[PDB]
Amino acid sequence: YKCPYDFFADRPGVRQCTACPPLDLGGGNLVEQCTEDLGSQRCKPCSL
Amino acid sequence: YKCPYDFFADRPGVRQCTACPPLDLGGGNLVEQCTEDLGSQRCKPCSL
Repeated sequence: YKCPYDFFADRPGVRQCTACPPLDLGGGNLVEQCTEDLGSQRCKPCSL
Repeated sequence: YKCPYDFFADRPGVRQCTACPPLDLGGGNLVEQCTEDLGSQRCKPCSL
């Protein structure tokens, strides 16, 4: 199955997509990360 | 004077600072841009 919208996977043979992790751009700042397309393997900061 | 907190200027001799422009990613979506310090000559996306 394609990974869901906010989930991603990198290793080819995998058993579960992992939720996108909040990117930390410094000290104590966490920006939520969300993928653009449905079946994706990388997380963008989902404010942009 | 230093440029205000969300304004910027790059040319040396300027009579007024210019507001940071929004960043265009596509159709009908604009990411507003802020400035990191007080007197600065470049704007970055205000989310990150």
